[PDB]
Amino acid sequence: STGSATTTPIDSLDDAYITPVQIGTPAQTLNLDFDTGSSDLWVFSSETTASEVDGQTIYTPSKSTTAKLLSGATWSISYGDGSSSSGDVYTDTVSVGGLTVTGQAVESAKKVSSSFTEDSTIDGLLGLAFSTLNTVSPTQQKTFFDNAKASLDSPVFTADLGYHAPGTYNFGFIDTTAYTGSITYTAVSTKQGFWEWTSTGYAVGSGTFKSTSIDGIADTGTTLLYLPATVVSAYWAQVSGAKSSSSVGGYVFPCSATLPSFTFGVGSARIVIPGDYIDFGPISTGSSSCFGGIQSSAGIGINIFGDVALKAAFVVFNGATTPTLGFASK
Repeated sequence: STGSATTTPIDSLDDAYITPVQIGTPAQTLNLDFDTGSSDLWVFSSETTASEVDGQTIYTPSKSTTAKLLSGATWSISYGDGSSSSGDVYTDTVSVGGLTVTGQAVESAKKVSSSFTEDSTIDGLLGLAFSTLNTVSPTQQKTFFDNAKASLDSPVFTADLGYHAPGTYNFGFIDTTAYTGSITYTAVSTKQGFWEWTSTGYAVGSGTFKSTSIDGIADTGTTLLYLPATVVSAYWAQVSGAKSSSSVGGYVFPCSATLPSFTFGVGSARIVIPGDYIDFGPISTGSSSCFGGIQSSAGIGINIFGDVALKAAFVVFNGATTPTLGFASK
């Protein structure tokens, strides 16, 4: 089997991407944030505290003939941005792009933090990291990908995120029309439950490539590119008037600037992030200070190749017995 679904930016900055997902029978379509940095499939639901719902589409298990309570199971998750959610668990039929899993754990939110409530466009998350991070207790549950894997034509999914445009998530096949050149594969460590890999270095603009190992995760659920402070300082030093602002919470730059590109290494291959991908626009409406898309990871504990980096590539998440990541230009 295969699946193919279009993923759409939630706003003009590409802050996140939503993908329609069918849950239950008859189908209830919710728009979920596919997150390669977490492992829970959770939704706004008929159980979510009413004051915490503001425009999201909800899953109502009582209207699904295939829903079953997963008795006794609860979940609770906290993300890197400080957001959180928790609840109980149903199993139900879930389809993405024509690929169906029966018996998928659908984590029904009873509580969500303010950042979720305030984002009316995101109806929940679909985690695609390794199932070792799934938070369901007392019986940990599998991701949609892990449940689909054995049925897929190839045990892979691909992320092809757009810059200010829709893109695609494919399951079970690699669309050889979707990228240019060849795919460079690199090793993955699953020790922390993430798609963790080591970049071979970086360049700023037309500068020389610096060979240096940068361990980090491929995380579709993170907007920006978070890298070591040395690398980030080297990038923003090439932008007149850029500075790190403790008041704003990262590097800002004059909105009048033209940003240089950023290149990262994948083995001997190179992915180039155009400068415009690094512009996240005014820090507040009408400001002439703009927020940078490359930020320090110093306060995180891990480097994160988020959407700024991933949308410059066609990315293969190879879930074979020995997982690997692949990157191609596009």
